[PDB]
Amino acid sequence: FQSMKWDMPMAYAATNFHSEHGVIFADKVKAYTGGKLEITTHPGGSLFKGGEIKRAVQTGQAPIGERFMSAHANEAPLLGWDNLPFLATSYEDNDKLWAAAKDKVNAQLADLNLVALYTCPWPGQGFYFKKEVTSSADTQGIKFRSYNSATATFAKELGMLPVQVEAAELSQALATGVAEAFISSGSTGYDRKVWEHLSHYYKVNAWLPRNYVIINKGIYEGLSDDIRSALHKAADETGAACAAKSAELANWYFEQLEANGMKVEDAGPAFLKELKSIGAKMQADWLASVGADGQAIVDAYKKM
Ligand SMILES: O=C1CC[C@@H](C(=O)O)N1
Ligand SMILES: [Cl-]
Repeated sequence: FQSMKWDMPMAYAATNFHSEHGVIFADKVKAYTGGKLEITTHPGGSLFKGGEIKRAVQTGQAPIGERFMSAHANEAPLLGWDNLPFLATSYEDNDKLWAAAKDKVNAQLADLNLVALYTCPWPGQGFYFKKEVTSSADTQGIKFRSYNSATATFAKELGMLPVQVEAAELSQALATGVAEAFISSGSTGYDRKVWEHLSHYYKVNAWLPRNYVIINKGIYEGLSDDIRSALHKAADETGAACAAKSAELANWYFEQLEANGMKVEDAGPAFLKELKSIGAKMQADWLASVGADGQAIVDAYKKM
């Protein structure tokens, strides 16, 4: 029996729900192609690290992969749509925002030699610290782990000192004092056992950024018709299942952080007001960088 074999690099822990859904996707592709396409995922950055996956897929070093594409918004600012703070703070609203951004993002991805087969939101983003934080007076000079330009910008507005670290390297960065604070979901704090190093999480749910499963555009264009439709069928089903799993686990992760000794609370009123002011500035900066396209996306979203 003849079959194509593809390696699919992914950046997050093997037991993170995104990675598990990569395997679900591969199983569906194998079934729906009658065995003709067998995908093996490589989670945890074990084949290509997170910072390498986009280029690997663009050049065909890997045919398919998963990447958190807002970590490439410096090259393509439209990819920052999913880090606009306080714009879409629920799963339902994030789906509407993706619906408003999809055509423009698909066009931008094509210009980068990529096709996104499915995407999936992480849970809402909040702040991890090693101490109580009630205002930006408490955050001045704290070393911070960013995961993209938007989180680095947010950190700088709070007077923190950001450096980018991929999730697979986050535990060691915390253990060695590279950072004492970061923005992420409850999911990544759990997967990286961050209670070993930090004490507080503030549940802001400021945005729901997405992973994307991307395929090399030349490979996609050259696939047999049946293989291509099977990939899309598998992708649609996986994207639905992954987003359901993400939402089902969101609050469970918080309970796990608490069970391991962390203080998990909403941001205080003074702190939240600062975060919302910074978020408005970041949304204005994004709109200036993307221009009319950004105005169109936000308007289309608000009409839904
Ligand atoms: O919730 C999230 C967003 C990206 C990823 C991270 O911290 O790297 N976890
Ligand atoms: Cl569970």
